[PDB]
Amino acid sequence: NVDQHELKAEMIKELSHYYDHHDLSLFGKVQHFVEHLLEEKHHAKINTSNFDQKKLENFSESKQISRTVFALKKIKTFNHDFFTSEEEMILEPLPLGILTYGLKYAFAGVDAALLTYFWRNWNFNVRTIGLLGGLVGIQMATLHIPNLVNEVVIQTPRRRALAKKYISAYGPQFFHDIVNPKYDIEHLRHLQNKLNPY
Amino acid sequence: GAWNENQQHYKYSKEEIEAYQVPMRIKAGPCVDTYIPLKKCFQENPTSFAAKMLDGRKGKCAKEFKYYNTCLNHWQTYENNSHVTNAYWADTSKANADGISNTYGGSFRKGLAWLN
Amino acid sequence: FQKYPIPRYLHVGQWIVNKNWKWNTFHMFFPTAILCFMVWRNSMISTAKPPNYGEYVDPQSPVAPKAIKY
Amino acid sequence: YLEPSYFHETFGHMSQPPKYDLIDSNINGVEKKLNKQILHREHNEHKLDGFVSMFKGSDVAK
Amino acid sequence: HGWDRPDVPLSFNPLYVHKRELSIFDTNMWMYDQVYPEYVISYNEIHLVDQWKGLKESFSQSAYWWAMMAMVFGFYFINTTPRQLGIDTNDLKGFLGEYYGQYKKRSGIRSNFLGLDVTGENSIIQPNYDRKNGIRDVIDSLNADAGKRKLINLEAKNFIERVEKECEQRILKKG
Amino acid sequence: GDIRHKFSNEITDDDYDYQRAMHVKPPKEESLFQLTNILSSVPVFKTRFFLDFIARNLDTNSAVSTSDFVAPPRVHENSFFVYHSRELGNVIRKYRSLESIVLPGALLTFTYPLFAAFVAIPSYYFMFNAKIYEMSRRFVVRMDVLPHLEMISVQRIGAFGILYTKLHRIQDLEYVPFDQVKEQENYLWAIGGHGVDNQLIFKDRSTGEFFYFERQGVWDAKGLNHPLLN
Ligand SMILES: Nc1ncnc2c1ncn2[C@@H]1O[C@H](COP(=O)(O)OP(=O)(O)O)[C@@H](O)[C@H]1O
Repeated sequence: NVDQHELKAEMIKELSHYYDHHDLSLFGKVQHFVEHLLEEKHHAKINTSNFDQKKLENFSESKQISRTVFALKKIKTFNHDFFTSEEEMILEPLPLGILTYGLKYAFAGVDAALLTYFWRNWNFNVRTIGLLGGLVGIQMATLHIPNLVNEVVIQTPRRRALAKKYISAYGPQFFHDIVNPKYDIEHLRHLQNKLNPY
Repeated sequence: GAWNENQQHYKYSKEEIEAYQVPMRIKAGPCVDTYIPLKKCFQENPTSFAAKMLDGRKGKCAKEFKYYNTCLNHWQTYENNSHVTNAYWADTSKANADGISNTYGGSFRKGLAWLN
Repeated sequence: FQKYPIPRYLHVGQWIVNKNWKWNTFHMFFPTAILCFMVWRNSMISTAKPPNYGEYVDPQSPVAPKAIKY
Repeated sequence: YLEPSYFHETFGHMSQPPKYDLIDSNINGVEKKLNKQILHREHNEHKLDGFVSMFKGSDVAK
Repeated sequence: HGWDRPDVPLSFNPLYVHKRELSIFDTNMWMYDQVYPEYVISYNEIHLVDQWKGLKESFSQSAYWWAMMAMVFGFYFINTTPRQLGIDTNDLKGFLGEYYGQYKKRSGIRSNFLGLDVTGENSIIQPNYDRKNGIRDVIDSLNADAGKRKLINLEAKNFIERVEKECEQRILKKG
Repeated sequence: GDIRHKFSNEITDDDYDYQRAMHVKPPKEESLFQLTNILSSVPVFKTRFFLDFIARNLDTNSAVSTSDFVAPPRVHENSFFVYHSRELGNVIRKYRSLESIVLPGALLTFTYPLFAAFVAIPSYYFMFNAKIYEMSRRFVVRMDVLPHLEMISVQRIGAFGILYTKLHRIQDLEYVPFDQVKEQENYLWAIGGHGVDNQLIFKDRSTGEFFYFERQGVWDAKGLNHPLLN
């Protein structure tokens, strides 16, 4: 059979506008075009044979747990039937809550009120523009902070516990072999999770 | 393999389906096989109306819920033709050029208001 | 509306209040409850309910509807 | 809050809050970059395979 | 409170002295009552004179609302495309299949079970196996819509297969 | 005539404090969570920088009214100011300036400007023009009397929030009766005839121009009591 990577790349190129191009505004399309160049390079074929691996003996206990968590994330990306609902939730970020949505909405409302005060009073100056830009940057940084705080505080203990449970169940050698770039995703999709009752 | 096929891929007899008290609306659809395990788990695992309407992953009935979700998505996409509909909505020119669906494209008028 | 005199000879129920309403209510509730229980038993004597969940009607049983044999 | 599809209809689908796991930093090195590229390719191929299945999965039931 | 209001005055139900002869020409045309007898029917729109005049005025006034409805319908029809709705395509043997089966059964044209030589045609409500009217046209339209939807889905699947084959060939053609 | 003191268990005035959120009452006490209490308690507000920012931001003291008689700037050399809009004109100008941003902002931010137009067209035709657009069109923001040309120099608002002044013949001015202009502009006078005095409206007969003055506008007695304006 032909290379699945090349076939999928050609199909995606043909049907990207049929699956990923949505109807948006003028500025929306402009931003989407800016992001398209800014989008990372998705190479269908990846030269993974150039990697030089290191033994798990070099890694520490928390390092091995992190490697197992990374392998679990890679499997969840590849093998969608490996973990249970609770394990999948543990391995992924928590949903955005009322506090986060309200913070975003309050930042948007404050910006809207400031813009109304500016335009209605025609109070547009260099100082006002700089203050608005700084406020926008600070709001973006703070919105990224709540996600970071929630993700870290929640997942890191949960991820560590889940990895430690899976480390004893599967093995650090299996986890490192999954972390090794030489693994095949085709077999990784057909691999069975020993903790899956099915 | 099939979207409507259950994880174990077994066909339920009419006697079992009537014993499962599956809704006639579900029986009309082609996703009965997956809905059988989900219904069995839900009957075996009682959840309140607030619980079911509030639980996102459907609680314990998770794998059957995912299988039924896939089957129902396939059924609702096929019965509404929403796949080709969204395809033509994404790009009327591309769909007309590719000849994906002659019948769908021959009466495809996006409308002046909807971006002409 | 402001209450107005009504004929004592007239058998009217216009704003009629009985001081001994408690005993009358108790008496009209208890025997009525007994009669209702008897009627409920009589009605439940002949009842039809859908078959229980997980129970399938085997067509060979006489409980399944029958056909007139010509 | 739980049914914002009404807001998604009249006001459109606005910008959601930044939702990301940010868990790929568990390891370091070019292996991490290769894994990120593999994950991006996996997401793209998952989209393509979903399109292919939803296009061909109409004849599964007859 | 503050005033010992007397009993309700008897004037609250004044007695009507019939000043006009209730001619038999209007029998039951007036609801008779010892206090405030009334007409049998009420016309609170007495500003409208007659039934023909009232109908003309109502039809004149309803034109604005009819035009508003027409404007709404036009705004909807000039900004929307036909949708894809119909009977459940996966189930052809139900409401649709049963109709064709009954039309192919025609059991109402069989002989009597006891040899009475009387068929369903021998009745005021007699079976007719060749009606082809009423809801039959709607059933045919629903079947046509279901067939069109199924053909659209099949054509979409075939076109997707053709696209995949062309992509595979082009990837193979380059070598 | 309350008899609340007679009975002990009767509802007291101190209990009826949650009703202040819906029933307006004269101040009896300032709450701990009150904004005034928060301002007067926190030492952060006692800093000099906060006071300096408060004294040097928002509205300025110069633009605040200080007299019962005011004189606007002179449009020309020999003209005489007569009437001037104070707040209604400013609000109308702000509303007309909204289209200077919303129209481009929506054009660059709406996925379906065609849908936006198909929606707003009846809104202007049936609901907006008769409310705001035509009212501002007939609005007289400033009116002075130029004696050299014996004309009236009137500056009024324009669609995109602009200002435009024109000179009209005083002999072309006629008193417009509200009854004479009632029915033909019924919805215009119904929905948006509230802000202008229907008892005082003028008309330039040369081009059929309708001049409307705000019911709260400022009129100068010296200009009104002039030989040109009788
Ligand atoms: N028996 C009747 N014959 C004709 N018209 C009647 C009769 N009874 C009532 N009406 C109509 O009902 C209306 C009410 O009459 P009524 O109020 O009793 O007279 P008045 O207004 O002099 O007190 C009258 O205008 C009359 O035309």
